[PDB]
Amino acid sequence: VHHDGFQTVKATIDWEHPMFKLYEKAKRNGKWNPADIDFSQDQKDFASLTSEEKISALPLVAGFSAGEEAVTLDILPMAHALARQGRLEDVLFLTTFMHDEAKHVEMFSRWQQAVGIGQMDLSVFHNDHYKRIFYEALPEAMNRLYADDSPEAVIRAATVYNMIVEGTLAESGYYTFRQIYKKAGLFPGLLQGIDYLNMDEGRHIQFGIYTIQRIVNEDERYYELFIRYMDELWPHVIGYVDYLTELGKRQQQLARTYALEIDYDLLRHYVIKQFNLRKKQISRT
Amino acid sequence: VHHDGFQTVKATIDWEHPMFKLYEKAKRNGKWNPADIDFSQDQKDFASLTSEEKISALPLVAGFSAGEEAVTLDILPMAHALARQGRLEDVLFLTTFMHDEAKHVEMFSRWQQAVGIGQMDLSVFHNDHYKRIFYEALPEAMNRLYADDSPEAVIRAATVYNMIVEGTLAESGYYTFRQIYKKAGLFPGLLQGIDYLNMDEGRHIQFGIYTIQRIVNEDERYYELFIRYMDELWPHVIGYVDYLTELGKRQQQLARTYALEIDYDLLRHYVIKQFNLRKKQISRT
Ligand SMILES: CCCCCCCCCCCCCCCC(=O)O
Ligand SMILES: CCCCCCCCCCCCCCCC(=O)O
Ligand SMILES: [Fe+3]
Ligand SMILES: [Fe+3]
Ligand SMILES: [Fe+3]
Ligand SMILES: [Fe+3]
Repeated sequence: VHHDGFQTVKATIDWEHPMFKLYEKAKRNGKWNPADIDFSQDQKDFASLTSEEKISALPLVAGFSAGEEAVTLDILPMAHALARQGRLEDVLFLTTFMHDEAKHVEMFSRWQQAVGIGQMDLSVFHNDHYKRIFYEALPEAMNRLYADDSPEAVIRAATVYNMIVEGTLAESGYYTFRQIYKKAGLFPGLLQGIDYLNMDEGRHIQFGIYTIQRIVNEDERYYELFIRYMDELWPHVIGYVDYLTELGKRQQQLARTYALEIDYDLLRHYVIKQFNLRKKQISRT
Repeated sequence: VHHDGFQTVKATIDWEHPMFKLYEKAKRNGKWNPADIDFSQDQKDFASLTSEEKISALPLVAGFSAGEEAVTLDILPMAHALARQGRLEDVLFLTTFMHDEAKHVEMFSRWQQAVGIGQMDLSVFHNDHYKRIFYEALPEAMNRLYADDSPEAVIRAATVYNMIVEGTLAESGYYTFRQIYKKAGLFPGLLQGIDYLNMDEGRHIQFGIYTIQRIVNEDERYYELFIRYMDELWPHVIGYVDYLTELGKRQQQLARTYALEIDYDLLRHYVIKQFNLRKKQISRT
C-alpha cells in the first residue's frame, strides 16, 4: 500500500543509528570483487589431484554454494518487513547484506567453473539434515515475515539465518577450509575468497545480534524463545556435521597425500563452541 | 515455500546472461561512496543565498529525496518475484540496483544535513500529481507482484518504475540540476552526486528495457499494454513538471542573481522528449 510520507523529506537519516554505522562500514570494507580473484592455480591444483582426492573437497563446496544461494533469495522478506516498519537504516544496511551474498554465490560458482566441475551436480552431498535447514526451515522462517512480522517471527528468522546458518555453520565452514586446504597449500584463489566471505559474515552476524537483542530488550521473555529456536535446529546442524565427518573419514587419500592430520573431533568441537558462543552474545536482561 | 534445488549446485551462473553482464558492470562502475563527497562548499553557497534564493532549490531536492526513498523500498517486490521465478542472474543484478538506490537516499540526505535544512519538512513541495505517482501508483504497481507476477503485472511495474520514475522524471531532473546549478557554479558536492546518480541510472533503465522487451518478445500484444501504461501516467508527470515550473517562475531571485536564463519551455520539452524516447526503446516485434 501507499507511502504516508518519507523520512528523508521530513527529516534525515538517523546518522547515529547502529545499522547506519554498520552500513557505512559495509561500504568501506565491501569493495572486493570475485571477478578479480585469480583461480588459475586452483585449476591446476584440482587437475593434479586423483579422483579420490578430487572428491574430498566437494561436499563442503556443495554445502556453501547452495547455502549462499538460499540466503541471497531468503533475505528479501526481512528487508521487506523492516521496510514496512519504517526502519530505514536497517534497510540501507540490508542492501549491503544482499549484495554481499550475491558476491558469495558468484565466488563459489566461479571456482566450480574454473576447476572444471560446473557441469557436475553436487546436490548428491546434501543429506536430509542439510535439506531440512536450507531447503525448508530457512525459507519457511523468512517467508513467514510477509504475513507475520511479530517480534516472535522476527526473532525466529534472525535466529535461523544469522545465528545458525551464518553464525554456526558458515563460521565453522570457514574454519574447516583453513584447517584443511590452507595447510595443504591448495586452492589459493578459493581461500582468498573465503577470507573475504569471513570478513563480510562479521557484519551479517552483527545485524542478527542487533535484531534479536532489540526485541529481547522490549520483553525478556523473548530470550527463552531465542534459546528454544537455537536448540530446535541443533540436531540438524550436528547431523549435517556428522555426515560430512563420515564422508571425510571414508575418503582420506587427500589427507595422506598432503600430510594433514585432520582432527575431525576438533572441527566438531568448533561447531559446538560456535553454537554456544552465539547463544552467549544475546543478553536476557 | 521450499527450495527444490539450487542452480549453482546443479550447474553454474549463466555467465552470458545479459543481467549477469549488467551485474558485472555495476560492480565495476558502482564504487562511489556518498560519504566521500565534500559538501563544505555547498554549505557556504547555501548560507550565502537570500531566503528567496534558498527556497528556489528545495522543490527539486524534495522531489528527489522522496523519490530515492520510495524506489529503495519499492524495488524489493520485483526482486522477490524474479527470485521466485528462478531468475538468479536478474536477482544478482537487483542487489546492485537496491544498493545504488540506498546510496542515492544517503547522498541527498547528507546534502540536506550539510546545508542546514535537515530539520525542514520538504513535503510541502509534493503536489497531488507527485503524490499520485510516488505515494500511490509506484508502490501499488510493485507490491502487486507479491500476489500476481503475471507478464501483465511485471510489465506495469517496470513501466512505472524504470520507464516513468527513472527514465522520464529522474533523467529530466538530472538535466535540470545541471542546467540551473552547474551553470551558476553552485553546489559542487551536490552536482558531483548527481553525476554519480546519473551513471547508476543508466543500468536501472537498462534492466527495465530488458524486462519489458523479454515479455514483449513472447507476445507482441504486450507492446500495447506498455504504451497504455506509459500514457496513463503522463498527466501526472507533466502535472508535476508544470507545478515545479510555476514555482520556478514565481521565485526568480536566484536566476537574476546568477545570470541564468532558465528556459522552462526547454526543460518541459526535455521531459516530453525523454518520455517519447523511452517508448521508442521497446520494439513491438
Ligand atoms: C566437518 C566440519 C563442519 C563444518 C560445517 C560446514 C558448513 C558448510 C555449509 C555452509 C552453509 C553456508 C551458509 C552461508 C551463509 C552466508 O553466506 O551468509
Ligand atoms: C521543471 C523540470 C522538471 C524536472 C523533473 C524533476 C523530477 C524530480 C523528481 C525525481 C524523482 C526521482 C526518482 C528517483 C528514481 C531513482 O532514484 O532511480
Ligand atoms: Fe554468505
Ligand atoms: Fe552471510
Ligand atoms: Fe536513484
Ligand atoms: Fe534508479
